[PDB]
Amino acid sequence: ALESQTIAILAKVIEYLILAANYLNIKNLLDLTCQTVADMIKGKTPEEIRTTFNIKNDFTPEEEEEVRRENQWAFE
Amino acid sequence: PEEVLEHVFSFIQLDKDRNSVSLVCKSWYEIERWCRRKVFIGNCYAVSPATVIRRFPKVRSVELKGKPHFADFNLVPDGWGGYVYPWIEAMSSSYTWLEEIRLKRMVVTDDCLELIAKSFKNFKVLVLSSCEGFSTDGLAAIAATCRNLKELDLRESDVDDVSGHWLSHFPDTYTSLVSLNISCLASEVSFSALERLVTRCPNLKSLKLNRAVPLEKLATLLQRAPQLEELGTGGYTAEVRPDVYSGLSVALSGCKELRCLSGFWDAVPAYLPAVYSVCSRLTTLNLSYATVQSYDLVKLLCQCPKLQRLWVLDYIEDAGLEVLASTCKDLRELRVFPSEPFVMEPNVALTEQGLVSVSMGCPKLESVLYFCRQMTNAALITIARNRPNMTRFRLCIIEPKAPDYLTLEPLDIGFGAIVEHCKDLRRLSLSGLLTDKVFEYIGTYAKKMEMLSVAFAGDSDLGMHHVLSGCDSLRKLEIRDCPFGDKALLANASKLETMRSLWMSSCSVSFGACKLLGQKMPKLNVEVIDERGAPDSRPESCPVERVFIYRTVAGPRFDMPGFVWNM
Ligand SMILES: O=P(O)(O)O[C@H]1[C@H](OP(=O)(O)O)[C@@H](OP(=O)(O)O)[C@H](OP(=O)(O)O)[C@@H](OP(=O)(O)O)[C@H]1OP(=O)(O)O
Ligand SMILES: CCCC[C@H](C(=O)O)c1c[nH]c2ccccc12
Repeated sequence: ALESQTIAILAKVIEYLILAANYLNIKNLLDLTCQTVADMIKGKTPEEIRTTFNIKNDFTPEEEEEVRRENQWAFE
Repeated sequence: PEEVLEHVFSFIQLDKDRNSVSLVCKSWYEIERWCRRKVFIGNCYAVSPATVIRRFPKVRSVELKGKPHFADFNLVPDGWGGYVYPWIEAMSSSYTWLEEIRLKRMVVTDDCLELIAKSFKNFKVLVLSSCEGFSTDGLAAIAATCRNLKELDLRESDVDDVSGHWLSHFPDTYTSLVSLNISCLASEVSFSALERLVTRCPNLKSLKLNRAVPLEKLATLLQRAPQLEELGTGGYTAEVRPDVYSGLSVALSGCKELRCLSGFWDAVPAYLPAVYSVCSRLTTLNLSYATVQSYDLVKLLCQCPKLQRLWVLDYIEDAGLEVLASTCKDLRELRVFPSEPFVMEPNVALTEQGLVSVSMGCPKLESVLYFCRQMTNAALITIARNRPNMTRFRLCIIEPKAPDYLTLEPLDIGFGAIVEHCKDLRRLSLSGLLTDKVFEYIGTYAKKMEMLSVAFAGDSDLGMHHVLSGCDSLRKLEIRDCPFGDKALLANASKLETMRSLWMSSCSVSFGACKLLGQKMPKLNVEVIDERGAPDSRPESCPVERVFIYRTVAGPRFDMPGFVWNM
């Protein structure tokens, strides 16, 4: 109340997006949001994810394929 | 926005999810590799130390699998490969902060162990599942040097017995042990060293003894280890004495946290009852080495209501499993091993009704390994009917090509029901008399199936072909003594690329087709493992003894012994 050793929009910060929790240094809440974001992802394809954010691909199939190969052949 | 990403990423620990993040964009590819904690490498020849080290540099935990599964059946000759040294060397200089190394079915030597010991300061977890090639000097080296060690798990490894003296090299300041598993060691460790060890290690939750620790000394160890969650007894035989029994009984019941029991070698029926204080909170029981008759087992199982995993000889019998079936409503996994395979002559009364019983009885049963001597499609159909939730089913009928014993027919419809009705069947082992039909079955229905193993089954390449053709989820297929050959294999070469491996031995795959396949498919290592010498000194139409085929991003390997050839 007092926390972010960044200290030491008001939104729900006081009644307790990540940006910036981050900020201002509220360790615990970073964990609150980062874990639920992480869920946004667990079990989603790379497309499914980049859809549901706004990262458009910047992988030219040359590389996009070569990665998918390493990933699957060697790391799964 | 980087920091936040790092942190979001820490929450993601699944290899498939990790991979998935690395492919969203260049930037996620980059953050992700840098904060990747563990790598799983299921086929050590699929990729190279250097490739791994250079992508994922801040790695704390490495898992490697060597030889394929049919090594457990003696079907991979020595020298074949599996050497882990190249990995330790590579990681030795690159991976300072390295904590865990879990190897499966690799060759590991005293030199590796030394190097692990010397290079890895924060080193905490060494599991050596089914490895070979080191001796107790190697373990000494680990005992002496690894100040922070927490797990020393030697499940099934083949150790050279120099001396049980390795264990006493753990220095008096060592306390941090969490799990110790020395059941494969035959070398008698020093009892006082051990006992002293158990005592200064307040966090040791798992202790698995070797046979050499006799029943009489068990109670002492347990008094030192009252917080144990897993115990594997040592030897479990002794003169019947109520002092002995009683000392047992008390120590055992002072372990309020104990959930898993194993060991029981040579076990005496007079001393199992000792373990009944635990029974009612027990989740895993492993009675594989106890040759205790059915009634005894029944008395033990009656009082195990929370039981999730049971492995047991077939001494349990049908009656046995009938009890189990009413008793353990929470049972998830059952493995019934054989007591006497190399007789075709039923020494126990274990039939199919056993498994049938368990399958009406246990709403949660989903893994099975079962050895009986006879079977019927009605059993199998019933099982499939009852257990749609089944996810691993490994049946093993002892006399090969054995038909359904009532109708004399193939077991194809039996197994058809399994694969039809068990939509998440992710794994499968077959036996009995089987025609190409079962395969049409597997191919049409087993869509989630990842692992298939087959022996003395099928009619023609058409069998293998339905499988490579239909099984969308296939990762490992392994075949021995079937009449599958070239046609099926080449008609489907591109599937091989979506699969970790295929293994065929004593089949009808000609040297000719092996060469062709190599050429068509640069990126598979297609390996002929043959023991009669150069293949090109036999008519190319001649069947190779064994061929092993696996995708890799590393090209052919550098360590082939003399009897292995890359196509
Ligand atoms: O996942 P994989 O790379 O295919 O490894 C599997 C798998 O291990 P995990 O499921 O723990 O990841 C099996 O697990 P289950 O099929 O039993 O659920 C395991 O089976 P068991 O340890 O229970 O026997 C099997 O072991 P194995 O092949 O010796 O039967 C092992 O196979 P790998 O040798 O290919 O790793
Ligand atoms: C000692 C463990 C044996 C069980 C084994 C398996 O389930 O993989 C198995 C069982 N039935 C089989 C048929 C062909 C190849 C392998 C098997």
